[PDB]
Amino acid sequence: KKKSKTKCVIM
Amino acid sequence: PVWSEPLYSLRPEHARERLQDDSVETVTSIEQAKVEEKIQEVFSSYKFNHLVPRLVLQREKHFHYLKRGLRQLTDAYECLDASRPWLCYWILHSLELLDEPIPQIVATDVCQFLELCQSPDGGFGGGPGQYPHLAPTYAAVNALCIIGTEEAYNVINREKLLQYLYSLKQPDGSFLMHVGGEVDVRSAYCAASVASLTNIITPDLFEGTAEWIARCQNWEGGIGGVPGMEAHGGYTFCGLAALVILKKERSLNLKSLLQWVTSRQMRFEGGFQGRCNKLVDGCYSFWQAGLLPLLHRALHAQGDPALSMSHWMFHQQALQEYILMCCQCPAGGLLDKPGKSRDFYHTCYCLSGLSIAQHFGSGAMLHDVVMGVPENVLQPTHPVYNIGPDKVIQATTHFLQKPVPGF
Amino acid sequence: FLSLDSPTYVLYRDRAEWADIDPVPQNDGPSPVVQIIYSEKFRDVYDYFRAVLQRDERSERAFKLTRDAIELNAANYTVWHFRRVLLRSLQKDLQEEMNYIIAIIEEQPKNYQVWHHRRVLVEWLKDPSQELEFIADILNQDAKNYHAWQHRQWVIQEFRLWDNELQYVDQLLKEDVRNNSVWNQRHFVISNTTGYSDRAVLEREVQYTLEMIKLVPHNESAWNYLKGILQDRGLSRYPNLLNQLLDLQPSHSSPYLIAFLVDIYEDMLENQCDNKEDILNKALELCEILAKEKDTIRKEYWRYIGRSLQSKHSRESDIPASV
Ligand SMILES: CC(C)=CCC/C(C)=C/CC/C(C)=C/CONC(=O)CP(=O)(O)O
Ligand SMILES: [Zn+2]
Repeated sequence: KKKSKTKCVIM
Repeated sequence: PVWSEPLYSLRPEHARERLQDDSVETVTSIEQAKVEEKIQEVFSSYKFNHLVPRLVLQREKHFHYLKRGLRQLTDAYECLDASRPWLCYWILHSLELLDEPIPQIVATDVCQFLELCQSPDGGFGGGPGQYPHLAPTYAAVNALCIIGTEEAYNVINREKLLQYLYSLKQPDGSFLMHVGGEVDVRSAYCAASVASLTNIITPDLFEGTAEWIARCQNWEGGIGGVPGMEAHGGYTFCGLAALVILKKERSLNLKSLLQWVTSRQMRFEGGFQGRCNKLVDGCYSFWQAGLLPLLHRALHAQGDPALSMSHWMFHQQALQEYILMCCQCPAGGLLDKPGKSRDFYHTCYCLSGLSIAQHFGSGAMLHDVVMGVPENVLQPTHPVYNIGPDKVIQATTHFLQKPVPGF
Repeated sequence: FLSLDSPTYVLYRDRAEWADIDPVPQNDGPSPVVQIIYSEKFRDVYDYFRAVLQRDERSERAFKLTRDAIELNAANYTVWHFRRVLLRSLQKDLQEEMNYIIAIIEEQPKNYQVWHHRRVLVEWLKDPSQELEFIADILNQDAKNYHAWQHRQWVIQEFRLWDNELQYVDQLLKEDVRNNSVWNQRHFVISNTTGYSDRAVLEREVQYTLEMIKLVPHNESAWNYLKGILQDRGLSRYPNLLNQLLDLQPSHSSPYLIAFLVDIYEDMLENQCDNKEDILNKALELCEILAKEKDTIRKEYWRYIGRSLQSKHSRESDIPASV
């Protein structure tokens, strides 16, 4: 599954 | 009184905290209004259902979610294949906050796994065979410290770790996140965190770092990723925490920093936003609210006589209400806001933020505020490292027994 | 060649041209923790990536494999590093690579690795000609994309492309006057061009900001900007500001206006103004209105401010204990 556009990113 | 609502978010006056768009609609106000409407439904659910509100932290459910995740994850986590030590840290810390023991079978397996993530040249990568990077290095060190066994501590190759930090250090005081990588305030914090815990800080390692971090504070009072950028809670926490470790908090205009972070708490939602005019999010329960304990400690060291003796400079009750009512997934795990799905990252930070909000501590003075049932109380967390204060003390004591690499 | 999403996509272990290489399984150890149950496609590409990385095979096939590894997890910084090794080693056309990164950023714009990769390409090519327009397109989809604004500041500063930015800022403030990223950019442009010391500039900025405040009195960004550009010189340095804010109290009040008044009073008291006491009481009255009615979420902060102002500005503050 690809990273959700609705999620946070810290790195 | 009988008509008196003990929950701040449910009081009648609270409806006055809704957004006033001055009849000028823009993407920002439209988005903010959508969130407020969804949050209002949550607040009003008890009233519309004719039930008395009971704020319960679903510990059993969170534990099951965490316990399993520490062992195996679905492909929903493929996107975090380069952040496995973070998954270890997020899960172990959540368990620590919930006061769940870490079995030695588990502790030893985490140690071995983190050893495999450790680079021959120092630092930890996102997984076995991946190049070392400061973010997973920070997470790996924190995870090993939460375990706190001689085995856990022994995993860290201190000489190589220090060499690694030096290879990333820039002339302007900043650090790269990894070889050939980007530079932003996260690196200063990741480097200071691991270097202080393991006692590898040489006289010049952080030369110019405090000054570089200070240049990141902008006109808003907060701290941006790099000089010139918008103030953000993630970067502000990194900046302040790194400065606290370096004992250079004074390089910042602490007054405008305090005014900025306090303004980040949403009047209606109760939780914190990451930057001005953006949306509330449960992970900022830590990145933003965690600044208050840091500011309190800094201002107090300056002999500030106006500092409260029982509360942080934010609405502790409203933050707890936001987290408990809006950020828990029924199946276990925590989240950003209603409408979003759970993930270990938000589980770690919503809980960290809840703990901060429940516990005030300024030396001998101690005062808790536990909203909802008393079982909701979590273990305290250190505002600089975001691991148990006992784990911090234990780790530093142990590493101070060793000599700074090279002497 | 063969896209990761192509209906005819084939796993690497089933590709003839890869038959000579033995895939390298991930070394998770005897009893894994945080073990991800990868999909077939993911594990397959990564097992082959591990093989080429380990051998340090700098080939065209390895180059193409990184594109797939990136598509599967664009956050894998190790893959991005190896890809840059291959770009140099294989002497790959960097403009073609620019086309590639622009497509990748379009699909995953909140990623750290993609923007850093684009930055490296621009540095290598020493060409910023496509930057402002590219970034503007990303900002057209998310006007607050942090990485995008950060890359934009870097391009503008490194290549001295200041000429049309204030104009760009004005356009976005028109679209959404509440966009804090744009107010930050406004400050960025002015600080690095004319500066705020130039009285004609500062004046213009304040006129503009007060005008925006009148139009949307509850937009916190305008308020933060007004305070941000005046606070360093000292709010008390501008005697007309106070009078003018008090004039907005009727039809343009907000906890923001009230808070600013406290900031003005605070600085006045700091720079020993006339009627020390009259000012202090006005300030405490406002701190209380804020903590108890107008801005309760910040009650702990307002109580502290009231306490600080009291601690150092009361008529008794400089009076010895014996008196
Ligand atoms: C120790 C570390 C790694 C700290 C970093 C913590 C955070 C939260 C960093 C955020 C970085 C950032 C600003 C990313 C941009 O994308 N994120 C958003 O837009 C989220 P929001 O809308 O809340 O600003
Ligand atoms: Zn979040």
